[PDB]
Amino acid sequence: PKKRASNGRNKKGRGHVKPVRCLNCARCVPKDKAIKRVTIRNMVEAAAVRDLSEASVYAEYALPKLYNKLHYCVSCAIHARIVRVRSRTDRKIRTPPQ
Amino acid sequence: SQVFGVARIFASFNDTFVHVTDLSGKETIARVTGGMKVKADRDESSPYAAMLAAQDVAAKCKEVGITAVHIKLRATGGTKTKTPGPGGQSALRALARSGLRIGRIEDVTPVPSDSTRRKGGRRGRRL
Amino acid sequence: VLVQDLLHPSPATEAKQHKLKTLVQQPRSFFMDVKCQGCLNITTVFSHAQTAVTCDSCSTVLCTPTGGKAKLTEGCSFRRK
Amino acid sequence: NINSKLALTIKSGKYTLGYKSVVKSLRTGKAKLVIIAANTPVLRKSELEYYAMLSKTPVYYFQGGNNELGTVCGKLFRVGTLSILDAGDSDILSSI
Amino acid sequence: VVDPFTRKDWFDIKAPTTFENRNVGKTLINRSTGLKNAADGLKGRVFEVCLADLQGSEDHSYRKIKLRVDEVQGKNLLTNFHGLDFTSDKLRSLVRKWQSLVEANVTVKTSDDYVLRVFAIAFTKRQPNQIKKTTYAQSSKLREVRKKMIEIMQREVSNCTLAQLTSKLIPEVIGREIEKSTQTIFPLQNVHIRKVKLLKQPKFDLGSLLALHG
Amino acid sequence: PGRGAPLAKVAFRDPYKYKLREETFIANEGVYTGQFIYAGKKASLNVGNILPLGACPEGTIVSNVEEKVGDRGALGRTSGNYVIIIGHNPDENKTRVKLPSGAKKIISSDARGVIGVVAGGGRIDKPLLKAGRAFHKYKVKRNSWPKTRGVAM
Amino acid sequence: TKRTKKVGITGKFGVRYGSSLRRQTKKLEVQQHAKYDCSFCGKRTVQRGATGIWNCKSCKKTVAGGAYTVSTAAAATVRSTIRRLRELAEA
Amino acid sequence: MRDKWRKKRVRRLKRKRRKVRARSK
RNA sequence: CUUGGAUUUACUGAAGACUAACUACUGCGAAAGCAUUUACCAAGGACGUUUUCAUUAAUCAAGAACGAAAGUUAGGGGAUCGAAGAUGAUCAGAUACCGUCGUAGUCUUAACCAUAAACUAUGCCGACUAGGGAUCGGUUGUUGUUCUUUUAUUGACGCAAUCGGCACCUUACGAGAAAUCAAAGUCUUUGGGUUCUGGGGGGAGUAUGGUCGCAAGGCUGAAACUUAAAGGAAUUGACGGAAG
Ligand SMILES: [Mg+2]
Ligand SMILES: [Mg+2]
Ligand SMILES: [Mg+2]
Ligand SMILES: [Mg+2]
Ligand SMILES: [Mg+2]
Ligand SMILES: [Mg+2]
Ligand SMILES: [Mg+2]
Ligand SMILES: [Mg+2]
Ligand SMILES: [Mg+2]
Ligand SMILES: [Mg+2]
Ligand SMILES: [Mg+2]
Ligand SMILES: [Mg+2]
Ligand SMILES: [Mg+2]
Ligand SMILES: [Mg+2]
Ligand SMILES: [Mg+2]
Ligand SMILES: [Mg+2]
Ligand SMILES: [Mg+2]
Ligand SMILES: [Mg+2]
Ligand SMILES: [Mg+2]
Ligand SMILES: [Mg+2]
Ligand SMILES: [Mg+2]
Ligand SMILES: [Mg+2]
Ligand SMILES: [Mg+2]
Ligand SMILES: [Mg+2]
Ligand SMILES: [Mg+2]
Ligand SMILES: [Mg+2]
Ligand SMILES: [Mg+2]
Ligand SMILES: [Mg+2]
Ligand SMILES: [Mg+2]
Ligand SMILES: [Mg+2]
Ligand SMILES: [Mg+2]
Ligand SMILES: [Mg+2]
Ligand SMILES: [Mg+2]
Ligand SMILES: [Mg+2]
Ligand SMILES: [Mg+2]
Ligand SMILES: [Mg+2]
Ligand SMILES: [Mg+2]
Ligand SMILES: [Mg+2]
Ligand SMILES: [Mg+2]
Ligand SMILES: [Mg+2]
Ligand SMILES: [Mg+2]
Ligand SMILES: [Mg+2]
Ligand SMILES: [Mg+2]
Ligand SMILES: [Zn+2]
Ligand SMILES: [Zn+2]
Ligand SMILES: [Zn+2]
Repeated sequence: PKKRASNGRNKKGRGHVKPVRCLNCARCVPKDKAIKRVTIRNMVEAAAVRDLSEASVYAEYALPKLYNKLHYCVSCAIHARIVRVRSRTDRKIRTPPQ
Repeated sequence: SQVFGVARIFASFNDTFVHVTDLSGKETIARVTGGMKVKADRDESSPYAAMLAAQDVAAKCKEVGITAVHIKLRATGGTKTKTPGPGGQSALRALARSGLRIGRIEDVTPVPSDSTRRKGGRRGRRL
Repeated sequence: VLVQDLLHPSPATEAKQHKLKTLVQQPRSFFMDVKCQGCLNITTVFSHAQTAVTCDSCSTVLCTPTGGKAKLTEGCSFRRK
Repeated sequence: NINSKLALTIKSGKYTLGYKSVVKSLRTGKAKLVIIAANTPVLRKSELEYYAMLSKTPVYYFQGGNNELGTVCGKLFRVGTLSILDAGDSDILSSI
Repeated sequence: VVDPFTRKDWFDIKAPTTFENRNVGKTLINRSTGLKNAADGLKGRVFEVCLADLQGSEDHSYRKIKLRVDEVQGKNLLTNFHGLDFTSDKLRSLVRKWQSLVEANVTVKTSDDYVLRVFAIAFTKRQPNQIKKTTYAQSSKLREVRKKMIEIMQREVSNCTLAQLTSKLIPEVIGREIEKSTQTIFPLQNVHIRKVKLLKQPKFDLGSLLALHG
Repeated sequence: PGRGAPLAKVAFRDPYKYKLREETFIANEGVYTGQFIYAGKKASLNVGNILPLGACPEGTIVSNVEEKVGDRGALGRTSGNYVIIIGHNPDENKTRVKLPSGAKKIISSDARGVIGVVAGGGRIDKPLLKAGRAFHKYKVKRNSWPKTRGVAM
Repeated sequence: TKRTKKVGITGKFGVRYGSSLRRQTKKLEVQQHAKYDCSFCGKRTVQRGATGIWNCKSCKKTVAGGAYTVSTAAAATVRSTIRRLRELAEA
Repeated sequence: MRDKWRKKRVRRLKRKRRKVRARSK
């Protein structure tokens, strides 16, 4: 039977969406279907943010961030626990996790 | 004040390059890779190998007169991954803890404005 | 609402309806008498005019057509007929 | 746009089509405008505008060839040049 | 076997007077020998230094300047402007979702015949009283803004020499004028000249260059 | 006869004595009878004009190009072929061009060429279909056809 | 009536030379015997002489063209490219 | 077997029948 | 692949592709599809309209136009990936998955092909039946808001209506075997108009004839024979080299 009303993608009123390659396995996946996560991480791990600030030649220099947008296909994301299997009724919930 | 070089760190998932040049980048001062510190291929990109590689780089810098460096970290880029390898974080901390002074830090990963086909095929690499 | 006076809708709610969706369809447009500031000559102008109307005396554009109602130029006063 | 104005003159006014009629119409001073096709030979062109300079007649240079000038006038033949004798319901003379 | 660093001679890099802290740093090259002079193989080098370093202030931390050496006087290197660029992280921090990104570029030559390509970038501004999630501008307005960018960069470059323009880039004169000039089109934020490239240089004039070094 | 490219006969005046000089140029496509041909350093970029290589910007399509200054045309003379100007070296007065074989050549910037593509192109697209057609083709070229295979002697 | 279903002008060649050579010949041989529009007088009276030679019967102007068409695509591309490059050079 | 490969098997087998029948043309 | 200096580094140049980030349960198109700027060319829906014509219309065998990718023919291009092929591994075996090379192809110009899970597995036109909040395009009334420029005749934003779209949320009058459905409702209380298709499972989209195609193949399309099930949705369990 039909498992999801959205067919696992985000294509409505559209014929074709150009594909993207998965970061993990380089599989061609439609842009609307890919599981996308935006991550803004510190470029230096919190253990080294002190000694690198002390080693800085600049007083009060702010470390730049690392901006990245990751694209995954369905097999990579499920395997890497980026998304998880939800119950039949819990699948419908599409608000971001709290 | 300080005498700056440029530490061009290329951290892939198979190796870690610690490469210090001058300001122009046309003159190479020290290039120690994580593969020169281990005899196993599987840990050429290990954080441990990158730390040893950075210390050898820092030691070479001191005897030439380089007292501070700017950091230009990069990943493989191109059609491949844009996140830096595990050795890039260790080589930066090792350089700072070795008495070398740190200047500007920048990510200089080459990023296409949409470009060539990536290896692996349509169905990806099946594992 | 099961019981409702369809033959005598409230004139307030009747005016919010689309022009084709009233009991009897009726245009919301009208005709205006336009006084340009320069002179005084009655000129009948449609509210939703599609033409750059010019008064006979001086060849000055009175209004510019838009998507909906025509826009009267500055100094031009209108009175609905 | 100028084509729409010219079509009305052909429909309502008076005109002559062709090089021999245009030169005759320039001699008599009955021409209000001379229209020359883009692919008209330059020698004929530079001669038509010498007659128009003498006749004191403005000249409009059609952008298409004599194949396109003929069909604008509603004709099934080629028109290398034409003269407008009477602009009628149109306002082509006021638009050069 | 030979330790190639025994034959290196150190030189000092001097920035033009348009900046404040003109002592950029030091470089090295193989020592001048009979066959090859150190001077000729040293000119043409490009140094990429942060604009915050050339001015002290951290407000220029997101711009980095390329300096091209084209005259050597003993141990001093006389550099010139070679290009402008933003840091990668600054641009990535400006490109958010639920908003429109607009870019423009134009090729234009200065008064002294320096051919440049100048890249402008801007983003739609969310109004203080705005309620809707996204801030999108209609494509017709974006075409007018893009057109407005191009005619401002063309005007403010062709009317001045490269040195005055360098003094224009530091305070975002062009970016502030674009923001002011597009107020009646659409509210804008983060209007920046994010990159400048030198394409073609005029015939070398050492005297003109020397005036930019004191 | 013997050429795929048509030839153009162009009449010039003699600058020093009262006489007409008829030249035989290779016709570029688009050149017509009665057309004015301009030749020299100051000639304009029009089809059929003869210009020095330095006066033509990159990407200019040119034919009958001089290999050496004053040899009156050596390169790109057959039907459908041409030379693309790749770039200039004004300090050494040299120009880089791309030849019909795909080779890049460096020629003096004073060498001349004719603007356009040699007329008659697309000739090879049609099969000859007959031995007689090749016989008539080589009847006005030279005695090189037909060829006996060396393995059959 | 319609005399040949598909050979057309290549019916003069009978059954010889192979279908691929005959249909490839037919395409290019219709073009070389066609009448083209004259850019000078406007009539469709231009016909080929030898290869590269296209004459107009009316105004007697001869223009150098392609082997089988009055103008090739490469020349048309060069004509607009030269026109475009001419505008920049002459401002 | 897979429906797609069953179709390919028959397509290749249809090809053989046509070539075999052509012998007695 | 590397002391014949690889990999790396800075600067420079050349080729082809491709247009990241902005990019969304957003837009446009009959569908396939469409994402750098500008210029040119001709189109298009919606909205507005006290403009115009008056049944011109709805759906449509036959027949046309278009029709992803791959593929065919001939030129041109051939950066990157990469069928075939070659190779290093793995394995009991592995012609494969993984790794390294790589030819057609991938791009383009002239023609062919006419097929895709070409999907919404859901024909089109018309009417009605229920609430709600968003959003795109247009129109009409109106702000403790920001801004042109100092304000308007700037533009943005805010609040209401409305027509049209892409969708979404709730309910079930109602439908259904259920999964589910604002249509898949207004169907034993059975009839608004109209086009196409199916009749247990296989054999089989097979054989044959016809027709289109250069070919690969496309369209139309049986019979003999065989069988009591095959299948759909859901429930419990069992199992899973799935998650918590
Ligand atoms: Mg399932
Ligand atoms: Mg649509
Ligand atoms: Mg599709
Ligand atoms: Mg699709
Ligand atoms: Mg998804
Ligand atoms: Mg490795
Ligand atoms: Mg390695
Ligand atoms: Mg080792
Ligand atoms: Mg492979
Ligand atoms: Mg797996
Ligand atoms: Mg005529
Ligand atoms: Mg405006
Ligand atoms: Mg010769
Ligand atoms: Mg012989
Ligand atoms: Mg032989
Ligand atoms: Mg032979
Ligand atoms: Mg013998
Ligand atoms: Mg007969
Ligand atoms: Mg047999
Ligand atoms: Mg090297
Ligand atoms: Mg949009
Ligand atoms: Mg883009
Ligand atoms: Mg049909
Ligand atoms: Mg295709
Ligand atoms: Mg195709
Ligand atoms: Mg193809
Ligand atoms: Mg080919
Ligand atoms: Mg290739
Ligand atoms: Mg490869
Ligand atoms: Mg293989
Ligand atoms: Mg084996
Ligand atoms: Mg196809
Ligand atoms: Mg689908
Ligand atoms: Mg709206
Ligand atoms: Mg009111
Ligand atoms: Mg304004
Ligand atoms: Mg405006
Ligand atoms: Mg039955
Ligand atoms: Mg049956
Ligand atoms: Mg059978
Ligand atoms: Mg056939
Ligand atoms: Mg039984
Ligand atoms: Mg089941
Ligand atoms: Zn993947
Ligand atoms: Zn008036
Ligand atoms: Zn003619």
